[PDB]
Amino acid sequence: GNPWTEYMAKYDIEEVHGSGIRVDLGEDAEVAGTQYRLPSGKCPVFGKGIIIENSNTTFLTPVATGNQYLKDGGFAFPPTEPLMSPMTLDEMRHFYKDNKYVKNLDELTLCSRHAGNMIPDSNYKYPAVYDDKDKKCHILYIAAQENNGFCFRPAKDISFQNYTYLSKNVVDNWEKVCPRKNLQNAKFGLWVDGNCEDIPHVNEFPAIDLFECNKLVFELSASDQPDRYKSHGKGYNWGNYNTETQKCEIFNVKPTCLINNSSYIATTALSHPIEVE
Amino acid sequence: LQVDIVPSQGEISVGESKFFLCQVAGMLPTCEISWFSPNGEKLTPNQQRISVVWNDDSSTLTINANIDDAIYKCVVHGPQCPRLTWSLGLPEATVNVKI
Ligand code: NA
Repeated sequence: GNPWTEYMAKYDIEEVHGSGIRVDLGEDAEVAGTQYRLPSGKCPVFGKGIIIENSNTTFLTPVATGNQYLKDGGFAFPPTEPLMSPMTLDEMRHFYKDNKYVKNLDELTLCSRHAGNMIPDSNYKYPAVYDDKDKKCHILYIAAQENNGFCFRPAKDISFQNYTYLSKNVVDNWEKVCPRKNLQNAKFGLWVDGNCEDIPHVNEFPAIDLFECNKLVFELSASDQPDRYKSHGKGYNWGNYNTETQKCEIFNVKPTCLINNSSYIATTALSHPIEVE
Repeated sequence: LQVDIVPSQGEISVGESKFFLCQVAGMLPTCEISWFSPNGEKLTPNQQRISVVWNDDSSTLTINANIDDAIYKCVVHGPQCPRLTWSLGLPEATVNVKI
């Protein structure tokens, strides 16, 4: 019937990711009688970071400690001896040199596993952020992602393009089952009776380039921010960007095929905001 | 980091003896537990009627039960110890003793 099933599996975000994208708080965890909500998305969120409003401290700054002021710290794990975070890729592969099930993981999966290896037994597996520029893994002591209404929000700012936000459940085979690259000269579509038809209803936002389109799709993607709030991956996670009309055509149903159109680039809320293939 | 006084409810009867443990989940090697009486004096393991008992990540208050013995606060603090809990809360717990 549909030849695109295997190729398009990775874009069934509700199945392969299964949690919020903009705000990922898809699992519950009990710790000494206290209930917590933790990110649980199985895919990496490329280009996502956290903006702390009305401060000048990056969210990757370690959390405030000792006498430091609260607003001089960030979301990251605090210093330890030996230093557990931030830890480089090479430092990680060496630190786990004797673990055969970890030492050769993908850098992102390795960062995820490392962040969930701070308590030996303990159900609190931190999320993490991986920086491809410094090849650095930052364990996030703070799993919160939005507090608009000490105020912060998630975002795909241009300066975050090399950051990847990782939940504790990121899969080792993400490169095969999760979206990353954007699709040049291709347009998401729905397969029907042997033909790839256009998405029958989209929401058009203006966007000057692919990056702004992806950032829009991210802003509108599945979100778990306040089961009643668990999105489970449902949302406006897909976008077809027309480069000639500069239109980000956003939609919220899983695509099932591709249309060849030299004017379009296919993107998702999880995809990298710039890279294309 | 998370701090909880295991007998969250402080409800004692005169002449009784009470044990209030302060447990810390996610204890970091740079953190330290400290109990404080309602007056505000830092209790120490010197074994007066009311004292404490250490463990790597937990300190057990030991309150006896005078009608004037009553809110005790446990605090986790340290130079590299986080100033916030996992829930962006203050790293302290409180138990109100009612005789
Ligand atoms: Na094909």
